[PDB]
Amino acid sequence: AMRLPDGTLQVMVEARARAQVTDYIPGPYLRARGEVFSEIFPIDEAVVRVLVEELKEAFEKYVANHKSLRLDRYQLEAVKGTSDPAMLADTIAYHATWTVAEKQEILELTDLEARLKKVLGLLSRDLERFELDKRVAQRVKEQMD
Amino acid sequence: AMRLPDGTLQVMVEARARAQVTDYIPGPYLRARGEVFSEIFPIDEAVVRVLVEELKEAFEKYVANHKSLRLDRYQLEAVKGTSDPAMLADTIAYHATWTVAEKQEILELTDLEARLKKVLGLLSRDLERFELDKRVAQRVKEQMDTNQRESYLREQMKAIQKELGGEDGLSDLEALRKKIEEVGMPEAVKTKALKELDRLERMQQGSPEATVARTYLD
Repeated sequence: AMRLPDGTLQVMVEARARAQVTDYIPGPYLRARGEVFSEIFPIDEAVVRVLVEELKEAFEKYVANHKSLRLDRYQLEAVKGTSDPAMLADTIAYHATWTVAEKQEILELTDLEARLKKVLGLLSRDLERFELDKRVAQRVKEQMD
Repeated sequence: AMRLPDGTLQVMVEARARAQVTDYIPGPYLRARGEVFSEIFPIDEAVVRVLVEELKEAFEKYVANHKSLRLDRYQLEAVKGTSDPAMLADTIAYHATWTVAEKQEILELTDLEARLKKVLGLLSRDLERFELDKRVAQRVKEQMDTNQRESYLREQMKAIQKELGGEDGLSDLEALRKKIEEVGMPEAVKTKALKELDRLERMQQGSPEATVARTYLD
């Protein structure tokens, strides 16, 4: 517990659980309920862990293509052993660079059914943008000669 | 008989067999006396047992597809543990919930083969529908990935139309082509306009084919 009265505040947070906004109480100070501090668990966890593993493989093929706007895997590979699939989806979504609003919509979503297909969906378009960058780069390479 | 508090009155019973109705005094309730036992053991009980085990496997896979919805496996233990098919077909037909009229049709009939085949076909059709719905959902997800890929390549096409040539004129071409799309083309007209549309994407001055393509697609 250490807060700053000025500048960029250096406070360490830990996302114990995902939640949503229901109580529309206008702020400041805005008072909206969260959820229980237990991690939200998937409903099809045998299929969900395979979906998270192919999410890992999609971002793993992406990061070689992502190298123009490359982000790390060191926070991702430090948490790959965690049994919670939602936070793996959130970390893959953060480390694969796209819209920060879309990243926050992914991460603050409680359900894993929309979250995992959203992260795989944006890993589809990133892979495809950087593979179009690959084919246009080799197009540049052939076109200059 | 126990009184569990839920607002619903229930009594624990253990039925033996079906019976006929001879008194039809209107009620409620009805003072009808049941007849003799009418449930009969089917001929060739080995084939009946094979059909009960096949429907047991079908019901196991039916709850196993509902395990995607985190449904626990307790009705399978209810329909297992007994070796006589007479209670087995009855508890499988109970744990497969259907309409009250079809359950009355089950109660009227004493043979077991027709209800076993009917419940097996219905459960198989349900599994096909649920798996088809999941595949449609994932395919629609990948389709909107393809569409958002076509979009993002279009605003990188438009983002490079900024800083280059003339954004005036070319933004006129993009709003123009939105006017072109939003007037309601016939589909052959629209598709053969789409090549002309992506050819109007040429920059108007340096590629003056697009300049007459304005005066064509307008």
